[PDB]
Amino acid sequence: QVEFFEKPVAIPVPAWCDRIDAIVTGKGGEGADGFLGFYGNPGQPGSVNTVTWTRGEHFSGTTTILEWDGAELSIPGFEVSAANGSNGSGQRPVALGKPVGKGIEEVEYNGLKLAAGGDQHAYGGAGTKPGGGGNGGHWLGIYTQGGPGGPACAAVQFRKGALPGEVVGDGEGDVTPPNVSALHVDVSATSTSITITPSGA
Amino acid sequence: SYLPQELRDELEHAAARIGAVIDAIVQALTGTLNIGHTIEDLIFSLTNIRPGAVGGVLGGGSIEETIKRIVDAIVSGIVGVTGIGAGISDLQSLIEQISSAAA
Amino acid sequence: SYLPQELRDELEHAAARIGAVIDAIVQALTGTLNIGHTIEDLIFSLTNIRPGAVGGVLGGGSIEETIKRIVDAIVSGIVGVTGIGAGISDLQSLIEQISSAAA
Amino acid sequence: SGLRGYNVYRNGVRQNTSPVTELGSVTITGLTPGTDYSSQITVTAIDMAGNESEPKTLAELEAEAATDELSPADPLAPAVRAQIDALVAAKMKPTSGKEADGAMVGIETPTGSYYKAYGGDRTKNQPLFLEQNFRYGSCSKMACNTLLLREIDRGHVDWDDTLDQFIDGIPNGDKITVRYLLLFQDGLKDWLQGDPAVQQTYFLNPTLNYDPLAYIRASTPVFEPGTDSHYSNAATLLMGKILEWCDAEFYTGRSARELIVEEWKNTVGMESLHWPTTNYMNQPYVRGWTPNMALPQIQAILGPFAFLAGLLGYPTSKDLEWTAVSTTWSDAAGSLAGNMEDFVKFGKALYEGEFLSEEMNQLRKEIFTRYVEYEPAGPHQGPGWMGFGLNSICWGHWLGWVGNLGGYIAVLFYNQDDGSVIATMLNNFAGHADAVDLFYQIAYL
Repeated sequence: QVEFFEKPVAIPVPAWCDRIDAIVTGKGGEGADGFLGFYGNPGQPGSVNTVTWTRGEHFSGTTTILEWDGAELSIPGFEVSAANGSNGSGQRPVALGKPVGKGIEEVEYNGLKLAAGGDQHAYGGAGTKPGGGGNGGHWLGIYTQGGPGGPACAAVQFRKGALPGEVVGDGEGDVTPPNVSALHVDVSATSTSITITPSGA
Repeated sequence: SYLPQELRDELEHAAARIGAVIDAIVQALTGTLNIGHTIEDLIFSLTNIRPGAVGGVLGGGSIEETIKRIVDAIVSGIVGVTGIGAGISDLQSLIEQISSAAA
Repeated sequence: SYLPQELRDELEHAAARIGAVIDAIVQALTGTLNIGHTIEDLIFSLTNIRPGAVGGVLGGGSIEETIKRIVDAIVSGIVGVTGIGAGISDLQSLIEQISSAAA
Repeated sequence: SGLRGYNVYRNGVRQNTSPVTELGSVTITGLTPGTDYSSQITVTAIDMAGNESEPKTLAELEAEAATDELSPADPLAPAVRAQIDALVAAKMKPTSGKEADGAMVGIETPTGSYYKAYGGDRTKNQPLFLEQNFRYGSCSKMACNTLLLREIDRGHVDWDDTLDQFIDGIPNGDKITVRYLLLFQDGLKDWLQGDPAVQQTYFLNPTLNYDPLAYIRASTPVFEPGTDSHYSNAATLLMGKILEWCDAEFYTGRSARELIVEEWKNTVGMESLHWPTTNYMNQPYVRGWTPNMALPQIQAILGPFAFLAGLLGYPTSKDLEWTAVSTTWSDAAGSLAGNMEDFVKFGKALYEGEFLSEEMNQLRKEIFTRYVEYEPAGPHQGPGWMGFGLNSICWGHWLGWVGNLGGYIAVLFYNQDDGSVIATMLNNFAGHADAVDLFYQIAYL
């Protein structure tokens, strides 16, 4: 059984439900305003985090409730959230082409899938549900202002039985930064610029 | 005798009426509150027309309201309560869930 | 004294600017790459506006992208794989299959 | 879980716009030369979940993020610089009857070089600076013709080959040979150096888009090929068509827009070189200007002999900005843009005969057809004769071009014997005599 949340709510976990699978999205960033011969930069898409909570290990009995506060998904004793997308900073010259507000991809997890929010191509257009980047502005009329970010959403699955090769997790989502101990960079330069190519994490 | 007064009185404004017609188009199509726009702004306007400037269908005042009513009515019929503020990702999600239950 | 220089230097281009405005409208609305259009070409242009010139909704850059996204999303919910290039014949066919399985 | 990409911060400000990929890149710009930035630049990886590492500073990555030392240009003597500065001042707006708000001059010689910008572009608190881009105009014809001469050196075209081999439906495409394109012996009508209905549209609506190939396919020839030599925009456009055909039959398929910028930008190190696809060019740029002028005065500036003219007319009430223009008005003519240092490098590479064999580089300096005979209006004006070569216009011992597109006049000439380059640039359309006269005065000095 699948539920989609985009406004604050709480619902009871079913009796048959051996485990709960969830995909959670951050809010999008707001796009910047344009000026004259400059567009605004678009906001970035919200991050995507995924969790499986298992009965007995994480929740028990019939008192349980699954609670979405509008930006974090929670049960008694555990919670999962994803980082909000950065706001549009500054401006893009016309010669670099029209800003695009990037959407969240077709993420799939344990046979529950979140529909891809499409990219926003309208000038200053609002970010697409879920979590899409608000598009950058132009400078004429209603196209001047940057768009608001796409709202945060969760997609949740009440499931029965194990899947092929599943092992019960720590009950947190991903809380771990990428391993930078092996991070590598190539650098190149001119008399007035430096070009960075980072790699290897 | 070469250039009559009733012609001279029209030529007094003809050059300015072209600028007024350009400003009138750009304001209607983009919503600027300015004056003295260019034919470059005219081209921008006529290639980026507001969906609020085009008349609607099936009850909509505009084509923006028309499409929003269509998307909202499919999503309201699936979720079973009347609502607003759905997207095309909801449309795909909610039809995928109904198609699965129908199968 | 009858016709000042500041008028005469505007009247110098007034007749050409009307043709430049016609040429600008026809190019924006039909996508021509020509010059010297008529008021007939202008009426054709304004009665056959490209759906690429009208700004879209729900993420679409144009109304052509908006309608294509709506139709492609419904068909992608029914068929399950995300896709493109659906038509209104698919929309009727695939909704008839769900309606039968649901009944 | 999963790497989303990398963010680069300099002094705590994210230089990146959206996450860099595993072998992608970001450019950090406006850095002062010679200085070390290995302590200012810092790098962080992010996960799809939004988790972020504490920054690693480039010193901890052992990366040599120091900017290059400034290149030590060997200067001209100060007595010559004072005279050049007096020559430019005599062309700019504070002098009676001159309309140019600003100028750039780029000189290179065996006895030293001097690059300078002068005046402004009507921005409030910003005089001109040499990092700014400008339109190169019809100096782009030297870039286009040269790649056709390389292609003749490769035997991919012979001199006697005709337009019907490369493109369909051009008037007299059975009788125009490639030699007649290169030497302007094609009889084709010109859409900017002729046709006042086209010219008014260019002046009044420069951001309009145009099909000049369709105009050629409609046109009636002025003369039979080979019977005269007269200035042509149709020629260089049809050289773009021959070069697009070459990239189909040999090489890998490109447009003329792509092939002309790739070769010159990679070979000659012209980092600023581009062909605009938008109405505007890359940042920062010089703004371009024009007086409001009568159609009879626009025809005088856009004509083939225009730089000789006494353009002292049009005491007009007001000026139009002319920064925005569609490159479709000129195509393989007109369309290149970049800055003064790259424009002088283009002149050096045209002197050195880049892209060409030792045999072509001789032939190219010696075959000519008549452009214009004239009577010198003064001592600094040269022989009273100019001629079209296979890739340049000659004026005495100098080879080069004179051009405009919108508000910008640009001149570029190199001395065939000495190897010295003179570039001049005026940001007003009224300046078409003044920039060329300025070139003659620097050459005579």
